[PDB]
Amino acid sequence: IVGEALEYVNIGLSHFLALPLAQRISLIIIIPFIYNIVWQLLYSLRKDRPPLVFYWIPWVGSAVVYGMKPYEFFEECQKKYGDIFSFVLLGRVMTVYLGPKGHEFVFNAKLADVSAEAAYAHLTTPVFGKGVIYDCPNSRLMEQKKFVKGALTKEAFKSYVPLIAEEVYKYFRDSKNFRLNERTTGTIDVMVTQPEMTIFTASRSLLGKEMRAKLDTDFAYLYSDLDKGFTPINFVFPNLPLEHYRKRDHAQKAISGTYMSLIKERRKNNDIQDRDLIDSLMKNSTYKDGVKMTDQEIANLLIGVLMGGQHTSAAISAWILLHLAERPDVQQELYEEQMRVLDGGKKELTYDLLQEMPLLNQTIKETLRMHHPLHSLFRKVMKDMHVPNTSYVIPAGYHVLVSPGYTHLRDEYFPNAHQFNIHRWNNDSASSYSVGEEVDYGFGAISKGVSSPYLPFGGGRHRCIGEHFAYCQLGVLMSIFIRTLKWHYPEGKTVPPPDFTSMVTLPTGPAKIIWEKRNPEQKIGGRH
Ligand code: HEM
Repeated sequence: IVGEALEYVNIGLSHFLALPLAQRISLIIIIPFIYNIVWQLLYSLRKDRPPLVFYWIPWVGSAVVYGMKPYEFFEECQKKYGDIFSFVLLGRVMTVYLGPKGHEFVFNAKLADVSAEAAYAHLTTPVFGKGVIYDCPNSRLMEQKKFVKGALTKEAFKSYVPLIAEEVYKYFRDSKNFRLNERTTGTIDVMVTQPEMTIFTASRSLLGKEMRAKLDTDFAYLYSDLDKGFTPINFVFPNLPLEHYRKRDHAQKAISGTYMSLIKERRKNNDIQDRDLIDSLMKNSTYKDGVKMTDQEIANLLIGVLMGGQHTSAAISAWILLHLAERPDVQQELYEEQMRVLDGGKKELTYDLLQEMPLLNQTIKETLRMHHPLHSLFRKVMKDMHVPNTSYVIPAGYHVLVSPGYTHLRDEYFPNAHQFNIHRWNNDSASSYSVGEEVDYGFGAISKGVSSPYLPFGGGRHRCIGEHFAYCQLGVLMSIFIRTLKWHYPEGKTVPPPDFTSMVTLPTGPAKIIWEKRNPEQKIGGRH
């Protein structure tokens, strides 16, 4: 008789359902908890899986320690498990592959194996709009990047430089944070000034004068509203009926409506030049199967592009100011380079002269090493992946995480990695360089290997295309800061630690510096 056991199964299930409610809820908690611990122990027996970081709370996983201190998390995990390990994160299993072989595994993964859009779309599509970036197939994305790269040529940068410079000078002249014609010293929060300087400079050069003019009005607040939908909370809860979710949606419609108004206006008057990225996309937005981008998709793409440059660049110029505030030796060395390359300030800044300022560009390069703004990049695994030279298979449904910014801070590859030293890039001041062979995924030839330990712009098919614009924007900005101001910390303040909980690895605020005019009597012209 084992039927008698089957009877007591049914009886036991019957008594379960009749349990007092305090015992039921108590069982609703402890049973997943116990089963979770039981499941991790069994999982650790598989030799075709990377080790899984142990965790107590089901579903939540290591979310708290990963979210607050991801590089300390990766360091402890690397010590216990080596370079490949998994961890549970708010319902998803993330497989991390640290170091240059990790860069190869994730950035050069076959298009069939992994998907960036399946990882990112739920966050970006409500902010940018439909049909662009991650709300479309990869081949569309490749061509959208090709279209945008067409306003990111050397000739475009040659004309952007005086525009960016003018925006910087107007901001020194007009912003409450400076007012250089009335004040010779002052205190600023770089997390206030740098997001504003970034949007002004990128709008004026990428979007044009009209969109720049609209930033002088209350329209400028729509970018802040749009910004607030770009939070890690939208990573797990992409649609909650709360108020900031609808200010995001409203801002996306109002901003893209403004871009579309300008677009349809320029087509109506045949006023399509080579001024800005709007002109460029109006003349160059037809895919290779004949389909043209709609005016809505062009506007959504312009949002994406500005947004992709907004927080990365603002973060980096904040960190450059913060590192230089305790390094008056570096400020003095950069000042001397400015005086030699620009003939005591007599020469006007041009894109070509920016290329003759190695120490300035090394400063950007070194800030991008220490403060990579995206600590983790993600893909969702679409087919089972064997990791080379191991027995591991990463099953479809997992995510892979790569973190070049973690490698940037490893002493093995950058001696004394937590020291800020622009001279470690002596003789190698280029934003990056294909160290050999190349490959074209649709938006131009880029490095084929991605094993460099230094990868601030990623690699492979999802590689950044804003790198030269970022260097051009940061280079003009810092050139002018250095020629105009010295700055330092208030007594007892130093370089703040990064805040890893936001989209980018921002300084913990308020990160304040004190500035003073190098030439207290110098006046910025124009009208205000
Ligand atoms: C300091 C400045 C910047 C840094 C450090 C940076 C970093 C990155 C990284 C690491 C990626 C790859 C993401 C991944 O592989 O998952 C990326 C992609 C991208 N970024 Fe940048 N970026 C910067 C500035 C910009 C600017 C100024 C723009 C636009 C003008 C831009 C637009 C893009 C675009 C279009 C992509 C392609 C995304 C894809 O193909 O999936 N970025 N960026």
